[PDB]
Amino acid sequence: SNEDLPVPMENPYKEPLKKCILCEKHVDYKNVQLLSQFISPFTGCIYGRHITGLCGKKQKEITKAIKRAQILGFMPVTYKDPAYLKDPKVCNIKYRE
Amino acid sequence: NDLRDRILSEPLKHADFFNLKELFSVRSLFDARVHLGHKAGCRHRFMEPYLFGSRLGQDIIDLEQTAAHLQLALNFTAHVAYREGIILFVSRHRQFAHLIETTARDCGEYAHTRYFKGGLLTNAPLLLGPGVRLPDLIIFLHTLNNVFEPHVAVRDAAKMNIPTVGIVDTNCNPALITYPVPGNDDSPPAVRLFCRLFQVAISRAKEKRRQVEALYRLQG
Amino acid sequence: AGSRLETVGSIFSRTRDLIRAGVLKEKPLWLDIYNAFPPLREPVFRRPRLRYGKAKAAVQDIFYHEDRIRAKFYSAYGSGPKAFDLFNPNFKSTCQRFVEKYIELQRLGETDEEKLFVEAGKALLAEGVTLRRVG
Amino acid sequence: VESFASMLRHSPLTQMGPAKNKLVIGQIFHIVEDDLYIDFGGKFHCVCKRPEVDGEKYQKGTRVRLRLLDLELTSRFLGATTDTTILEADAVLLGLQES
Amino acid sequence: GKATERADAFRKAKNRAVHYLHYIERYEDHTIYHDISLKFKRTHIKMKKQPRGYGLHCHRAIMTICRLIGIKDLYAKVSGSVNMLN
RNA sequence: UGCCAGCCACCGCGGUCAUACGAUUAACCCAAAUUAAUAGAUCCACGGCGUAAAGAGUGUUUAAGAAAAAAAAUCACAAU
Ligand SMILES: [Mg+2]
Ligand SMILES: [Mg+2]
Ligand SMILES: [Mg+2]
Ligand SMILES: [Mg+2]
Ligand SMILES: [Mg+2]
Ligand SMILES: [Mg+2]
Ligand SMILES: [Mg+2]
Ligand SMILES: [Mg+2]
Ligand SMILES: [Mg+2]
Ligand SMILES: [Zn+2]
Repeated sequence: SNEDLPVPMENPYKEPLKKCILCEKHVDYKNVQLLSQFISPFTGCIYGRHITGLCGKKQKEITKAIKRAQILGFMPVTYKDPAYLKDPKVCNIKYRE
Repeated sequence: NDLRDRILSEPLKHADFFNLKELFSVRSLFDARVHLGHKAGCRHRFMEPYLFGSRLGQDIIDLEQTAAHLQLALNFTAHVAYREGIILFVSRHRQFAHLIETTARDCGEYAHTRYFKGGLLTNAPLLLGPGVRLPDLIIFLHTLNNVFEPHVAVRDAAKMNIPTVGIVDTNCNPALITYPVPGNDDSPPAVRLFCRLFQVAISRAKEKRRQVEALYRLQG
Repeated sequence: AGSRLETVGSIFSRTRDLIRAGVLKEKPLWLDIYNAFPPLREPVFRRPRLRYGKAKAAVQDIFYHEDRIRAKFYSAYGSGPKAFDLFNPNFKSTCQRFVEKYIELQRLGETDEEKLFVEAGKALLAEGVTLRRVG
Repeated sequence: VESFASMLRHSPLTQMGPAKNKLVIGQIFHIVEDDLYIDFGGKFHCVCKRPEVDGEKYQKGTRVRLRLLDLELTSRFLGATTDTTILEADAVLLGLQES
Repeated sequence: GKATERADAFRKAKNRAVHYLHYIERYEDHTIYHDISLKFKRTHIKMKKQPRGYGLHCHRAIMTICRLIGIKDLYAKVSGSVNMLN
C-alpha cells in the first residue's frame, strides 16, 4: 500500500532519434546538384558514410542515383561539374590544410 | 575464571548490547549519498538483489537492506572489539587513505591502506615475524584495488578463516565477504560516515569492556 | 592446521566442521560472535557467470508520473533559473514547483494537457518565477 | 517514519531527471595548480580548469556554477565484459556562485 | 608438492596437505549418505552406498583415501581418464 | 660373457661393475604337478562427430517417424 513506489512507464525523457540530412526527402537521378554535393570535386569519387553522414538507406539511394545519372548522361563521372563547385558543402572532408 | 566466562557470555544474550541502533538511520545514510551506485553498464551480477532499482542509468542501492546489513556489521565489529581482538581496516583507494589510517589509529585499531604485499595473510611468519597474531576481523571500506579487481585480502582472509566486513558498492563482489554492507564507497560523505560509524562501535565496545571489568573487580 | 579452500563453503562451515572433527582444538572468538548474530546470507563462494541468450536482469527502472510532467517542463523551458543545490536535502527546484502546480490543477478535474500546462505556467508566473522558455 | 522510497522520490537528484545540460551549484574541496576538484554533490567529483578571469578568486571552500553534462563518465570498449569507469563526472565550469 | 629431491617433495606435500582439509560427512560413520556420480573434467566417478558388511570395493587410490577418511564400506567405479590428480 | 652369445607377454636387456644373457648362492610362488603353445570364456558405442576417427557440396519429396504446452506465412540493398 505504498504510493511512493516507481511506475513501470516507458522513458519520458527519451530524446528523438537523430536524422540523415535526407530523412524523408526524395533523391532523384534527374537532379545533378544534390547528387554532386556528395562527390569529391577533384576525382569524381563517391564519399562514404563516415564522410556524408547518412542513414544506410540514403547512402544507398544517393549511390544508385549517382550511377544512374552518370550512365544516362546527366552527370559527369571524372570530376564534379564546375557549376556546382560553390554550392553548400555538407561533407566532412578537408583537402586543403 | 568462571566469572571471566561470565564476562564473555553476558553480552551475547542481548540483541542491542552496545546500543548501536541510535548511531544512524535510513535518513542519516540517505543524506550521506550511500544509496548511490555506478552506471548500469558497470553493475556486478551479484549486486542485483541489493538494488532498489536503476534511475536513468544510475544504480540506486536499496537503503532498507543497507540499514538491515550495517546493523549486523556494526554489531559484529563491536562484539569483536569487546572480546579483545585485532581489527584491520583495509582499503586501497587513494583519497581516503589518510582519513582511514587516522580513523584506525584513533580506535586503537590497525590499518593497511597501502600496497598489499603478496604473502601477507597467507604466509604470515615470513613477512611479519617468527610467530604472530592475525586480525580476528578485517574491514573493507573499498573492496577493490586501483586496477578495479577485487582486493586480494578478501580471497586471502577467506582462505585464512577470518570474518570480513566490507562496504560493497554497485560494481563490487559480495560473495566471499562475511558481513557485506551494500552502499556507496566513492563519495566522501559516505566513506566518512562509515569511518565514523565503525570508529564509534569500536570505542563503545572497548569502553563497555573496561566498565564490566571494573564491575568484575568490585564483585570480589 | 586450518582449511585454505575458499571455494568449498563458508568460513563458518569449514571452521565448525574442522572443530567437529577434532582437528581444530581451539574455538575462535568470531565463531561464537557469529553463532549469536549470523549474517543475512551464507558467504559461500559463487562464480560470476556471464549471462547468455534471452536472459536479462530483473532490475526495475525508476519512474514516477511527476517525471512524465518534468519531461514536458524541460522540453519547453529547459533547466530552471534557480540552478540546483544537491547539498540542500529539502531543496525544491523550479520544475518541482511546476509539478505541484500541475498536480493541484489536475485535482480540479482538467483533463486537457494544454490547459493544465499553460495555467500551471501562469500559476508559477504569479509567484514571481520567470520562465524564459526556449525556441 | 519515512520509507526509503518516500525519500528517494522527493530528493533533489530525483527532481533533476536527466543530468545533461543541467545548471548545478558545486563546491571546490581540492586544488592542484590549474585543477579545481569540485564536489557538486551527486556522486563523483568533477575536475575543471581554473579560468583566466579572476583566477585567484577560486580557493578551497569556494562555491561555483556548473553545467552538468554527465553524472559519471563511462563507456564500454572492444572486448570488455563491463564498462570502464573514469571515477569522475563531466561538467563545464561557468562562473562562480553569483550572489 | 614438487622438488629436485624426492625426500624434499615428500615433506612439502605433507605439510602443504594439512592446510587443505575437507570434512566428509559419514552416514553411520562407515558409508556415505547417498549414491554419488560426478564427472570431473574427463574423469567419471560413480559411488554407491553399501550396507555394513561390504568392505571398500574400489579403485585402489580411492580405497586409500577412504581408509584415511574413515569410510569403511563403499563401491566406486571410475571411467574415462584415470589420471590420479583429477 | 662384452651390441658377441643370447633374452622378452608389453616396456625393453647385452658396447667391460649385466639384480634382464649363461652358470652359481640365496629367495619367491605354485605343487603331483609346473611351464609353453593354441583355442575359448570375458571384452567395442545408451560413447562420440570445431581442432583428435566422424555433420556426408546443396535443396525437395518417398518410405519411415516426430507432432508431445504457446504463437507464426510477407517487404531499402549485390538471387536467378
Ligand atoms: Mg565503487
Ligand atoms: Mg630366461
Ligand atoms: Mg659381470
Ligand atoms: Mg623379468
Ligand atoms: Mg639369468
Ligand atoms: Mg571408443
Ligand atoms: Mg577430422
Ligand atoms: Mg556443411
Ligand atoms: Mg567431398
Ligand atoms: Zn534517414
